[PDB]
Amino acid sequence: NHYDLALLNPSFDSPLVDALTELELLRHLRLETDVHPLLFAQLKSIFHMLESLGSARIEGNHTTLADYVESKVEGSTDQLKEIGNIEHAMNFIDEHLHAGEDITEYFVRELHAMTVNGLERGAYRSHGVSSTHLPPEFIHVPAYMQELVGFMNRADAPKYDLMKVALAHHRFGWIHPFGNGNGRTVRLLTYSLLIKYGFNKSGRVLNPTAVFCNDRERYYSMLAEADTGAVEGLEQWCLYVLTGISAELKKVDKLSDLHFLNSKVLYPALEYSKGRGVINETESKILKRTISQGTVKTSDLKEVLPGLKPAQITYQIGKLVDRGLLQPVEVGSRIYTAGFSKSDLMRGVIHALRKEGFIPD
Amino acid sequence: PKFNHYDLALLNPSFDSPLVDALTELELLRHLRLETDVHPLLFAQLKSIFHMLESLGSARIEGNHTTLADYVESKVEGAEDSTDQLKEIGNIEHAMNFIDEHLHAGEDITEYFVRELHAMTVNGLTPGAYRSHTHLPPEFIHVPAYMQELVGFMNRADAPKYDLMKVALAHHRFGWIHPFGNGNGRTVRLLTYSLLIKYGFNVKTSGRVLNPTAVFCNDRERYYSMLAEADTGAVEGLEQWCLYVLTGISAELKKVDKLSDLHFLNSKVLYPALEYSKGRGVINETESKILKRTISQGTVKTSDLKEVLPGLKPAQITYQIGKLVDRGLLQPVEVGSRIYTAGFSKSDLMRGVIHALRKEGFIPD
Repeated sequence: NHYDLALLNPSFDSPLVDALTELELLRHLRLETDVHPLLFAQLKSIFHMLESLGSARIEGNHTTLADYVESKVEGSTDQLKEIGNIEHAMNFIDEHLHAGEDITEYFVRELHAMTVNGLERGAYRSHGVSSTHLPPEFIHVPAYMQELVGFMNRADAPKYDLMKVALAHHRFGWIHPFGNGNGRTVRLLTYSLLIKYGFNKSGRVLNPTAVFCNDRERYYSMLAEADTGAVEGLEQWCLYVLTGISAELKKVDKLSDLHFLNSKVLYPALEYSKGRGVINETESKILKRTISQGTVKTSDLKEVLPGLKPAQITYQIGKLVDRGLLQPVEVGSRIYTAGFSKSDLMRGVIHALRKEGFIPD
Repeated sequence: PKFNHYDLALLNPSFDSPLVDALTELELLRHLRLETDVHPLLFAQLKSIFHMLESLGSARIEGNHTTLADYVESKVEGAEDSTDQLKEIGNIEHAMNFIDEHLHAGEDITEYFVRELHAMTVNGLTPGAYRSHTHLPPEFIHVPAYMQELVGFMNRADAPKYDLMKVALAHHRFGWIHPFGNGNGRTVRLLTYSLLIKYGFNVKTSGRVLNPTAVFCNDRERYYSMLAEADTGAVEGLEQWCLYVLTGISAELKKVDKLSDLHFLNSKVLYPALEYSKGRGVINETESKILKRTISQGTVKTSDLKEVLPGLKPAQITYQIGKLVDRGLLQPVEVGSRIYTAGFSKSDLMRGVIHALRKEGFIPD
């Protein structure tokens, strides 16, 4: 323990306490949303894709949003699989914590195993360091991992939950537990800690990478100050992380407002899609009704398409479902919602999300 | 008894302290933007009812013996405050409305403001003038410099995290100074209500009542025990006084913020208060239907009950409204307007509201 892993204790006059209470406001926020949960579910799928892209690109991945979206909608390369690996790792974190299970040391192992060989067929490093910090000896690593896992799972006061997310993030990289994939794994572990401590009481997307994708140079420069183990360096790291998380939830919480989502994302997405000839005006009219009402039936469009014969309206619904633009709410249901996550409307949504300032590149 | 000097300053506890817990606990509620369906004009009537309770509570602490039933009977019926005791509660209630009308968030609390709080407190019973003359209060020659120091402390642009601690610190130092001859207890409660308004507890909420006397009125020996612990001036005794005040304020905010829910307020307070007047044969059938609409809608105009009273012409509706305005059950929104609200603070409905408030646990006695 060049430095013992312990909780911090700033004075009330410190800016660290300022950021801690700030981020505790957004955790206890009792404001629910008016967005349909079936539309938010597709928004969460899109932002899982954005995080997987961002995390891999931090490690020098060359794939872009166009190439990844193209490989997902319709239609293999090695740089693509590294990214789908992270996407499977986020669904796993979601399902695992939703099933009621906890962040155990083996769960962190399964987290690392998927990040490197997603959905295929874990152990710590048996070698050593390849800055001004020396990763500990490979025989010390299991002890550090056990010391860290027990640290995050201690029943400390919920006021310490967000300081824990910061301390665990640096301590993980300070240990360097695995051979490769530490950067991708520590970001997935931060995501699970964010979900565990209560940021998803189902109307907010969490983008931890967007905090570190912002500056990158400050990210690693703050890690160096924390490597010392001195109180000043660790406090400066927790301030960088917690304020970065605060600024991120500031942005994503706008998508919780139904007016902001419809007017600045969903409705422009169709206008983009219609401008590009992806949908005609009859398909735009039907899809506009879907975002308004949440869902739609064929028997609902008798008045929104009054010049169309009833058989023509039924043909239009079948065309939309086969293309995935409309998707059924339940297996075998004839009640449909918009298809934003797996259809060509995803490009229009990414376009609106890009212009509204949610997507770097 | 002896006067020991003690420096007025902000505390600085560590993150692991219980005081930081209460400080952040209160900061959740100072910044909770509770969206309400309650009409602001309707809430204005409930505002003065809670002014009634604090004024009676602040007066009863300092020896006033009039009961809640006696005070209600002086407002609804009769007219004014003939007894000097009655005037003691009426002075506070008037000063309560003054702070509401003349002090807003962020605005500065001047030394003349605190002096006017004292002048209204003892008006008709030296007013707005300092002492000319356990813990001994400082000599009267030092009171002016101590009050100028306290006002600059309350008005200093210190970080908004310090606002809630400033409420507790200023409350203790004021009584520790004892700047006036009489009415110091009545005044410091008015100053605490002023500080809560200045530090922005009425901004983001259309309807939130704050009863600071209710913190120090549930107990009393504890209120004085925690003050005597703080008169020492030690850092321990001050943090414990702040801890007692902050938790007590947040605990009262928890009880009172339910009244911002229109369904809870209507079902548990306002609609029962209606049937209480109906049960005593104060209102009749049509009058109850009218007042039911005003409660659900917030206000009412004669054209707003064409389908509530279909057999009546608009001129007959107006006669029915005038009967309710004569008895104070309906009140014009402002002078000379033909829009009305339920008179919960002037009519028989005040009695029903107090009963419902007692049943739901807002009034001790």
